[PDB]
Amino acid sequence: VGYAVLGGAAGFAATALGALMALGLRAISARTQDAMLGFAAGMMLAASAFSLILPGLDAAGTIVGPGPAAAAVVALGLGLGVLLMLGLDYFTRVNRVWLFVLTIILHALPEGMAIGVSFATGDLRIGLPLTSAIAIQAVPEGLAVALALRAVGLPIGRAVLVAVASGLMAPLGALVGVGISSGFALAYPISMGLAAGAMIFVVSHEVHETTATVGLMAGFALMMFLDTAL
Repeated sequence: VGYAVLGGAAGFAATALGALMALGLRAISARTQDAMLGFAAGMMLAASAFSLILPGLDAAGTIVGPGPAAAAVVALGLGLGVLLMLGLDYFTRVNRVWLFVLTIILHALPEGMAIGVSFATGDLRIGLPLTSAIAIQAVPEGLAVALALRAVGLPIGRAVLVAVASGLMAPLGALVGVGISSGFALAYPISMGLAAGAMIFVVSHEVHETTATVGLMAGFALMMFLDTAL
């Protein structure tokens, strides 16, 4: 649980840094924003593929067996996660700003949850790549969040403040992750699949298409590297 708390803290720190760069930038081009959001989306997609689905398939493979029951566990967890983020996306001037904040929070939930779930078995080979990747994507997402809050009408100070506070969803999401992943033996792969599907829904809601494609591939590739090296 401690390593997951440190991971969520790294998420909030990265989001805070990216948010603080907006104090100096104030505004950015559409190509830069699309490239950053595509980069983060690719990092999150490949993070769902290689850092959540597959390690959960291995864990359920050692808990249940090599048969299709493990893939059934992970897959059902994934469907439950997609259904969860779908329900959250359905059931939910200054009001528009609040809606933007809510969208940011629901975006940042499955990533903290991904950290906490990934640090359930204590394996650094599972948690470290996903956590580091979530910080690396969290910097441009903090920047884009602050700049987007400034473009809608908030001063750059208020926007950076709301962005830094939006980074607090990663630690809370991590506590939820270790909460749902440490109940029983099957809770770990089910939670891996759940976080994977939740993040796939979020990035599906987050995906000048050429530039965004350059970022998407650029950090899908980055991400495969992080999973291979760590």
